[PDB]
Parts: sequence; C-alpha cells; structure tokens
Amino acid sequence: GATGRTTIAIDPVTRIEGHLKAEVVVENGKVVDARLSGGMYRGFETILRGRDPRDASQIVQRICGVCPTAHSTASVLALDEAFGAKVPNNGRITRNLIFGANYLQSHILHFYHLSAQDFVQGPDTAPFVPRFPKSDLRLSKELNKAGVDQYIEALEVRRICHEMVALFGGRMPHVQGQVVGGATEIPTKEKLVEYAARFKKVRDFVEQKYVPVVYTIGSKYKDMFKVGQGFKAALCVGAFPLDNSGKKHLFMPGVYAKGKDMPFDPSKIKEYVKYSWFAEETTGLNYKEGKTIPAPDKAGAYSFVKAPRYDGLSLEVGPLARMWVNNPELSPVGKKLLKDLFGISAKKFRDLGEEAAFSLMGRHVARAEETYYMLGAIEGWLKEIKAGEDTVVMPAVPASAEGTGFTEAPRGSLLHYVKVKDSKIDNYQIVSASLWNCNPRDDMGQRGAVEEALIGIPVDDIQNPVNVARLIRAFDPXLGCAVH
Amino acid sequence: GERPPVFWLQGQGCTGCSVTLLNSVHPSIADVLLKVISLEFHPTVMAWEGEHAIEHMRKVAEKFKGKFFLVIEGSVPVEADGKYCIIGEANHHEISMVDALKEFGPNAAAVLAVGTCAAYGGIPAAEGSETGATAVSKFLGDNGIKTPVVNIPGCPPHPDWIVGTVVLALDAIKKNGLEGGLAEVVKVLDSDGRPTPFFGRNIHENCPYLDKYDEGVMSATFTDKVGCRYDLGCKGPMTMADCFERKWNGGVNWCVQNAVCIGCVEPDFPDGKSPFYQA
Ligand code: SF4
Ligand code: SF4
Ligand code: FCO
Ligand SMILES: [Cl-]
Ligand SMILES: [Fe+2]
Ligand code: NI
Ligand SMILES: [S]
Repeated sequence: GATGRTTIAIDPVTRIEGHLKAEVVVENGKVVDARLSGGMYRGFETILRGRDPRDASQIVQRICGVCPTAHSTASVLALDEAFGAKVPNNGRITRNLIFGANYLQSHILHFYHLSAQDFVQGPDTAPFVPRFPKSDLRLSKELNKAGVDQYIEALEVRRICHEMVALFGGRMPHVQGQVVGGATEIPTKEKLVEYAARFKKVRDFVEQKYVPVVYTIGSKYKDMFKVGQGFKAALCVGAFPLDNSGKKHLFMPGVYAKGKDMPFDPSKIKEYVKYSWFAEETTGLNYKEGKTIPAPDKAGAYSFVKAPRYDGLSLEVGPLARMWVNNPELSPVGKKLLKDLFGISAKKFRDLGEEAAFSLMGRHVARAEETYYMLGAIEGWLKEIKAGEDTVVMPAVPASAEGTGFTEAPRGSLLHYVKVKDSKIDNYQIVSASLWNCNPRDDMGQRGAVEEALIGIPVDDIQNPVNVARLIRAFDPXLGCAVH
Repeated sequence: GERPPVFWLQGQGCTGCSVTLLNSVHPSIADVLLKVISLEFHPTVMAWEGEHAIEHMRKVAEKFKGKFFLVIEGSVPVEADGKYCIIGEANHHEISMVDALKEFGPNAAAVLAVGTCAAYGGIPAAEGSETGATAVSKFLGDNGIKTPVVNIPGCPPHPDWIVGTVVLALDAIKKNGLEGGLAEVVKVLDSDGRPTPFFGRNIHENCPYLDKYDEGVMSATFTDKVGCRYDLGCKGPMTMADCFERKWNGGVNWCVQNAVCIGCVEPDFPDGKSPFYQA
C-alpha cells in the first residue's frame, strides 16, 4: 500500500442482480483505482454441450431471471440462423411484443426498486433500514414521499409489464413462447385487447411519473452529472428487427469511442482472461472460438467475468450506449425538464453533451428516455401485428451448423453463438451486457468499463462511501448475465 | 401478529425466484413486505450494502436465534472449497455460500429452499456442470444440520407457491406454536419436500387437452392450440404442479396453453425432462 490511499471493499454490492464485490482505493477524497469481482459461477457454456440445440432457448434463460427474454431472443436468433428457419413476419412482431414488454419491466424495476433508494429514504422498516448514517438523501419531504409513493405504485406497474410478457410468452420469468422458427402462440384479437389495456397503464406511468421523477431527482443531484465518465466509449449491436431481411432495427448497431462513430464488426470482439478465473490458454478468443475452462485458483485473477474488448477497446453498453449511438429525439417531457430544471436546450439525445450523458446520473436519464422511446416502438408493433396470422415454422435440427444471434438486452449488447455437430450443441458461447460493463482488467491491464467509470467518484466520507455503489447501480448490473 | 425476520440468501441463482415473488397478486409484494414478513436481508432489494448488510443480518440472527426464517435461492456449490459462490465479505474474509449456510442454517426456525436449484440442484447441477452444485437439503444433511427444510420448487416457482407456503407456515405457528406448527408443515409435504396444496395434483391428469391426448389428436406445430402438446414435448404427464388452474402472471397464460410444460418443478429438471421439444 501507500500513505494516503485507503482501500474500501463492498461485498455484496446490493440493489443489483447477482454477486458482485467492488474494491476501490480512495485518495484525497476520490476513487483512484477500482477492481470489480463477479463471485459466482455456473458454467452454462459447458452445461449446454451435448444437448438438443432447441433446448438452449429454455436453458439460457436461467442465466438471469431479470432479463430472460433477452437470452431467449439471442438464442432463438442464433438457432434460426443455424437451422435455416425463416421466421414468419407475424412471429417477428410477436417476438418484439414479448421482449419489448420486458424492457418496460426491467427499466422500471431498475430505477425504482434497485436505484431509487440511493436518493429516497424508504419507510422505517426492513428492508429499507438500517442504512448508512450519512446516506446523502437530499430530497424534500414532499419529493421523498413522491419517490416512496411511486416506488410502491411501480411494484404494480412492473408486475403488469410481466402480464404483458406472459400474454404471448406463456409466463415470466422464463418465457415458453419464443422458439427457433418464431413464436409459439399466434396473437388473438382478444389477447391483443388485453395487451393494449395493460400497455396503456404502463404508458401512463412512464410518461406521467417515471420520466419526470428521474429528471426531478437528478436536478437535486447535479453533481452526479460531473462524475462517472470512464472511457466515454460505447457499443450497440442492434436489436428489434423491423423487417424480415435483417436490415432495419429499432436500435441500429455502431461503436463510439474517442469522439468517433464507427460501424460494428463482430469479428473484432475478443474475450481476455488474464484477470479472470479461467485457464490461461483460453485467453483472447473471439466468441466463435470461445472456450470456458474454469480456474478458480489461478494466481492474479479476481473475477468469474471474462474481459471482452472491441478491437482492444474497453466499451460500455446499455441505454446510454444505445441512445448515444442512435441519437433519437428526446421525449417531450425530457426536453421541457432539461430546460426548466437544468437550463439545457436539447432536442436529440447527444445534445446533453458527452460529459453529462456519460455520467452517473446521465445513465439513469438515458434509461428513462429509452423507456419512453420503447413506448412508441410497442405502439408501432401493436399497429403492425395481425390477429390470427401464423407466427412459427417447425424446422428440423440440422446435423452440422452454426448461428449467431445479436440483440440488445435492457442492460446492453448480447450475443449467443451456437455450433451444432452430430445434431447436438458442440459449443455455445455467450457475450452479455453486464459482461461488457462489469468485467475486470484485460491481458493488457486496461480496466473494464465500470472499473474505469469509478475513477474520480467522490468519497468525502470513507465511513459513508455511498457514491461507489451509486455509480455501479447506474449501469444496472446483473452478475448472473455477466458470468453465466 | 408479528412479522418474523427473514433472511434471503442467493447461491447459484438467477434471481428469478425473487422476481417471481415480486409478481404476487393477492397479497401484493408490498403487503408481504410491510404486513407479513420482515425482510431483514435480501441483496437485490435492501437499502444497506456490503459488510454492513452482513453485520445487520448477524445482529438480527443473534437476537432471533431459532426464530428467523432462512430463504435460499440457488444451489450451493461445494467444489473448489466453495469458491464458485462468494456471497459477501466481512472482517477481511470472503464468505462462500457453503460458509453462509453452515453459519445460519443451524439457527433458523426453518429453511425454505425456493426454486428448483435450491430444492434439487436444478440447472447448475445438470450434466456438463463442474461446480458441485448441491441442493439445500442435501448440503445441510451432509453437514449435520437438522433444521427443517421445505422445498418450493419451480424454475421459477409461481409467486403463490412461495407466498402461500410462507402463509401456511406462519398460520400453523400461530395455531400450534413454533415447534408444533413446523411439525404440521412437515406433514403437508410430499416425498420431495413440496407442499401438497400446490404440488399434490398432476398437470396431465387435470389438463384441458387430456381429451385430445386420449383421442390421439396431437398438434404438429406449436401454434395449433387444438391438439395435445405431447408430441411437441409436453412433460405434463410426469409433472406435479397446479399451473393448469392458477395459471401464470395474473391468470393470463400458462406453459401448456402457450407452448409445452418442461417439468420445471420436478427433481430431475432439466436433464430428466430433456429434450424439451420431443416426447
Ligand atoms: S401431454 Fe401436455 S398438453 Fe397433452 S394432455 Fe398431457 S399435460 Fe395436456
Ligand atoms: S406448466 Fe410445467 S413448465 Fe410451466 S410452470 Fe407449470 S410445471 Fe413449470
Ligand atoms: N439486461 C440484461 Fe442481461 C445483462 N447484463 C443480458 O444480456
Ligand atoms: Cl430482457
Ligand atoms: Fe461467456
Ligand atoms: Ni441479466
Ligand atoms: S439483468
């Protein structure tokens, strides 16, 4: 160690999904180094081997019960390619309705049930107490009460989102309704009425309560737009196909780094393991050649998360990444509240500016704006879907094949790669969103995205170091996804 | 009534068993948390963090020794000296799931093994795994810990199975005291440790498509909802759950209507229920 440098370890980091330890070094009241450790491993990539490939679209969902529809989607897209299946148009749209509804669930869950206690004092009973004696909770009595009331209402709203998922997905968590070849249940006129009625309630909550409260709370934490920048580099791999030719997507792919936009080339992804608990000979592999050989005793390693890099770059993923890459128009309420509460004149997302967008609070804003954006996408799919039109084909299992499915989980880019040999899974490799965010150093010593975003985070009180986990929560981590 | 303290520990879970609980309708999860239990430790939702959260759990555990309920989500991996699941750190020493279950398991009133992973090993214990993923009851027994275990399986369970089992146990305790009530809970469990209110009926015997099964009228595509789903892989015939009646997510669907049952509540899930898409 060194005089003036104080180490803080937080394990478990709570109000995230899954098992994470954060270790930071604080000097002069700011984080100067960071290490993130994903401490739980299951090994889905080896569990999957030898199975009927169709089983994958059920097995993979159990990577993560918060974002199972993302894994389902990536898996069925990979299987569609491997099997040569042409998903019927109406099944493409049904898939988008199943998965889009979980974007609404997941963002609402994240802001209210995971993040809002960073800023809101809950009722005086467990699990809302005890907490840090100096929790830095700045809201007025009235705005804090609105936060609590909305937390409670959001418990109902996120449940309704899962009813929306289940209408054509069968149940949730863990849908039955997406398979290779499309979706297993044709939407009926009656069940589309049920989906739209629930959607209207979610839409109203998002527009009237959620998006406004994020900007309003953010306006009491303006300092949190000035920290958490990290590398200011982002990835999007595309998601929600809008046609049957694989071209247009709701979120279009791209990479942003060092102030430059560039296309996404998946051959530039490699996964490093020097600082991860996997065998040394497996380092530096693109996912098509990926290998998962655990090495829990390997010297120097500190995580079960591999370290993915994009042409050597350490990138982040998630709502901020997608909204930055795609640069949509901001919501009406966001444009007004940016002006009224912050003095910011903005029309498109990038009008926030790089510094404020790539910040702790900027990532919460991006997630709220994306939730509003998804409302319009779901409205479009409700207009486009046709009651009664077939949604599935029934392809046979190929003897030998490969496929890759790319999508955007609520927390960021997700791909699944499958290689089939003798009609069974020969290899299955997963590169997930919180893997891109919450990974350790690579073989070159370059930190992961959240590790780097922690640098500079203020810790004026080592005994109440609340901003360390606040920064982490802005990325909405799920370590089940990250490690699998 | 006094809300008993509950600690919810996650091992090799996916958090699906917490999310399914958040979907409870009657009672709502708000009512469960504010009126039914005192959820003192839960890493996904609690206010505090890190060593402070662990210390809080330990202080409650000391005060309510013998009286708290321990929910386990996920399997317990024993390989590599427990290193495949580290759940926290305190006093500058990591805490594995193995360690945590050995610490708190002996002192709980009862352990609720929620989800098929905790109940039976589940996907983390399936073929191709290498972590020594172990079911809660087997781990406790292997380590000499005699605390009663109730299995509430499913991948995930329905919220009503989790909440309903908690309520059944708390009501039994109100009526007969802690020891007598837990004895009554054990009496309503099947041979796989599951409460018979939710797991005592077979899906297939109660399925709305049973007539089609008997007539040999089978669907050849998933979207044909007329025929029986057996040839498409339905495992209803070997599955004990009440999904045919309570259905899922506010009654809007269930697995057999939408696609197939994959047998997710059963001790051999997934391997004994696979391949999922043929008989
Ligand atoms: S095989 Fe499945 S769909 Fe057919 S009657 Fe049995 S439970 Fe119902
Ligand atoms: S119908 Fe079968 S797969 Fe679906 S929840 Fe019930 S037991 Fe599990
Ligand atoms: N959202 C989500 Fe899950 C994560 N991280 C994936 O991919
Ligand atoms: Cl998802
Ligand atoms: Fe992976
Ligand atoms: Ni996830
Ligand atoms: S997630």
